[PDB]
Amino acid sequence: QNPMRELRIQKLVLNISVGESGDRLTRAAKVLEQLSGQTPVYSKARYTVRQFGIRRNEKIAVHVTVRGPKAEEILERGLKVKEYELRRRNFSETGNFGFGISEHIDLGIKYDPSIGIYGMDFYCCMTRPGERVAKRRRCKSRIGASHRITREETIRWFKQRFDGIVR
Amino acid sequence: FHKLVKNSAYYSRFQTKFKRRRQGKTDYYARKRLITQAKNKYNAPKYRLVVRFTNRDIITQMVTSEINGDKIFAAAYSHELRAYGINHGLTNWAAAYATGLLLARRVLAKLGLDKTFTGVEEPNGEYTLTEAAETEDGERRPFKAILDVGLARTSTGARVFGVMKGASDGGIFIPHSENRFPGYDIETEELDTEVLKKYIYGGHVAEYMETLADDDEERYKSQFVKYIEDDVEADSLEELYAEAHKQIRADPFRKYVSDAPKKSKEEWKAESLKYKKAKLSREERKARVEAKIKQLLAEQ
Amino acid sequence: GHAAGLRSGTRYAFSRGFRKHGQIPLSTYLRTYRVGDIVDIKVNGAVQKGMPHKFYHGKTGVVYNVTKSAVGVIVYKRVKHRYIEKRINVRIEHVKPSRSREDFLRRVKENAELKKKAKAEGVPVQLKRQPAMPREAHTVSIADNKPVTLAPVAYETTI
RNA sequence: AAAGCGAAUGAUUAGGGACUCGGGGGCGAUUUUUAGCCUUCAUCCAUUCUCAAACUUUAAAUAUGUAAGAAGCCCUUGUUAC
RNA sequence: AGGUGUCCUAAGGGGGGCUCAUGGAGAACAGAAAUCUCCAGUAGAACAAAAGGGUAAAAGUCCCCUUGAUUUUGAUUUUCA
RNA sequence: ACAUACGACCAUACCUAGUGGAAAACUCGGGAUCCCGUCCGCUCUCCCAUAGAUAGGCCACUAAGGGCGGGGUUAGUACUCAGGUCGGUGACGACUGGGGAAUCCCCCGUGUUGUAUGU
Ligand SMILES: [K+]
Ligand SMILES: [K+]
Ligand SMILES: [K+]
Ligand SMILES: [K+]
Ligand SMILES: [K+]
Ligand SMILES: [K+]
Ligand SMILES: [K+]
Ligand SMILES: [K+]
Ligand SMILES: [K+]
Ligand SMILES: [K+]
Ligand SMILES: [Mg+2]
Ligand SMILES: [Mg+2]
Ligand SMILES: [Mg+2]
Ligand SMILES: [Mg+2]
Ligand SMILES: [Mg+2]
Ligand SMILES: [Mg+2]
Ligand SMILES: [Mg+2]
Ligand SMILES: [Mg+2]
Ligand SMILES: [Mg+2]
Repeated sequence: QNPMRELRIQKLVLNISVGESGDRLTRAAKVLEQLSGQTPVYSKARYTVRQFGIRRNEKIAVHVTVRGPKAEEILERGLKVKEYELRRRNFSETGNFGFGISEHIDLGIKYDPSIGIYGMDFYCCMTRPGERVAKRRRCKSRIGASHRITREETIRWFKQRFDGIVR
Repeated sequence: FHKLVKNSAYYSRFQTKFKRRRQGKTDYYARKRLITQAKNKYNAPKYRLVVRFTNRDIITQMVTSEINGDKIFAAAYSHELRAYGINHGLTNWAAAYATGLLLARRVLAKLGLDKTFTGVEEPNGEYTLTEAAETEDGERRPFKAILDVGLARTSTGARVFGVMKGASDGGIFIPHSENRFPGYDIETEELDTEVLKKYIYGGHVAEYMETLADDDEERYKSQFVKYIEDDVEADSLEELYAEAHKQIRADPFRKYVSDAPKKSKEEWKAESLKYKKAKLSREERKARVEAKIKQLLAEQ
Repeated sequence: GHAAGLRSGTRYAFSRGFRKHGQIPLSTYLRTYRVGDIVDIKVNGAVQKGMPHKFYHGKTGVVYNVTKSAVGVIVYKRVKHRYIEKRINVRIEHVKPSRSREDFLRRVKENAELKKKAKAEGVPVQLKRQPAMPREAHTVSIADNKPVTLAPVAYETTI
């Protein structure tokens, strides 16, 4: 087909939702900071529920996003832990997917006893060239119907590139 | 299930916005404050200097506003700098300064005030404003215009203020402050007056050339392919622009001709009307429906 | 003593119409006014400065002052047994030039040319309006237009 | 005033189609979400019987502002610190 | 059918960037309800307080700088002699 | 006639789906030294105009498309101004001289235009 209709990785974002503030959040920030190499961003709580023990405007989560080759290698490491196997329902109608792991030392980070163990969430966004049309400030417009990704295409792309299995 | 939001009742109550806001081209909040004038001054016009950028060109105009539309007083594009010795970097800071100066001279000549109000004539990185000139033991106030930047961001070092700096040196009066020019230090609130001089003559491009050629030769020749084919080096750009400056203030109405196909206005109209498709008629549209029924009915 | 506020009773008058909210057309700010013009007042709900009182909404007056962003208008108000002269300041978003005097300003210049054309030629003309007159006599032909005879209809139930 | 509700906000009568993971009751091993067989409420869709002083896309009659010249119109050109 | 005898150094003034309520589909613990991503979304949100009007590159929201909530007096509008 | 910049009226211009686009323009596009800004050169800002592609944005056409705009019918109907020692126990109604609407339903259409520079 046309050279301008090839899929690629837009960005990869990973977040850790600890659920409380304090030393645990700070150590949950250090693991992301070390892994990505960038400064992460704290996220507060919009609601207030006493069942979860959270109130409004107190930090309970940390996340960060990466783009380019760095995203590709980190996505590779997570799929390695998942041994390149994913469920069909992990793919959305817009053409994205994600998964999660229960332990951050599995990638191999030279375990430190003074920082505990955390799990994290993986989510990556697919795209095509020419997506600037809906993101630029001037003459912002809407991407055409034939130029957007579907569930069948993105699962097929995953099987060809990573040689994984989805059922 | 869930409610369908975009149903017929949604469409019936929908109110569209102004057409050029749907196209995302004009900011009507700012436009009102730009063009409106005091009723004390009855029909005195307000002159706007609009500047727009494309991928490969710079657009500049001097505009007034009327009830049924705007009126263009002068224009000066960047591709017209070809007939002055400039052929590369047509959308950089130095080209913006040159195309601004061209319009200022082109406007003053049309008004008849070119002999007075010369300008600076020695582009220097200082902050000055055009003053009133004395003639026949009397003073005359300079021509006045205001900048219209559109949807661009007004950060320190943008090219919109490059066009303004050129027009200001051309002889027009344009009110401004200097805290937005390249080489302004916000910490001490001082202007270097030499970094601005470098940017006027395109010195930031030249230093990129010599640095890039020393540390990455492959990238240097892949990004400056057309620059080296004409034997343009980092030591010639300054004299190249200074030559264009004095040529511009000698014949601002020099004509430029491109290499695109050339025809006449009537010839072009005949050419275009051939690649035009006409709407169907009522009889044709009804006959298509009748044919479609036969197809579907016989498809079973 | 009932409640009497400045904007009491203006629920529908000061409201913008259906599908007519949002941006104000900019030709409103480009018009020009001179002392002696005839304008009418119409309050725009989206502008809260230089607003006139609800009495003057829908009146017509004459300009007597011009300032940076507004005009002064003269209106006559009836208070029981007399008229009083009022002077109100209105921002230009609420005023609009009136077509009340355009018919007069069109007849004046049309009379000038007809008078001079007739004077040059030598045949007098009318130069003033007349009310509609009763019709004149004429004949109506029955050819290929034969009349149709009608009669009233009997009563019947519809539902 | 009248009008409207297969038009927004409110009120309100009745069937039909689509549906099951929303609920309830059950029947083929209650096996089992097995949406297996049903089932009733719920939800969505195209229809259907009636309404509004503090509802509305529309919208009268009667009443109401201004104008219909000489203090008007047109040609030329004198003062000012605006 | 309802409201007032207060409240605010910002909840006053200027500039700049962004888009709200809600729904669908996805992600370790995580579920009806925590945090992250995409699509649709005419205002169905928000603007101290009663109700009505008004507002979408704002009048909402976040960020930066400030005190036009300052001085001297006159004209005009509503209730009205 | 076509394209771009600045506009006027502000859906006959909006929303959904499908097929085409000579020339030039517009666009996507390539690279982060300098000015500048971000968790991330995504956005904003700077440098190149070579390379690639009309895929999308943009233009044009199609659909017994939804909406919108114009007209017919509804209908001289509903309502209303003036009148009578008019009818009727009343509720309410008819007539004389005038003014005069709105749905359901049916048909048609799907932008017009100013200044400047070009193809
Ligand atoms: K009351
Ligand atoms: K109606
Ligand atoms: K209703
Ligand atoms: K009248
Ligand atoms: K209070
Ligand atoms: K403030
Ligand atoms: K309100
Ligand atoms: K008073
Ligand atoms: K295209
Ligand atoms: K195409
Ligand atoms: Mg602005
Ligand atoms: Mg009252
Ligand atoms: Mg105020
Ligand atoms: Mg009624
Ligand atoms: Mg503010
Ligand atoms: Mg603002
Ligand atoms: Mg239609
Ligand atoms: Mg009567
Ligand atoms: Mg009587």
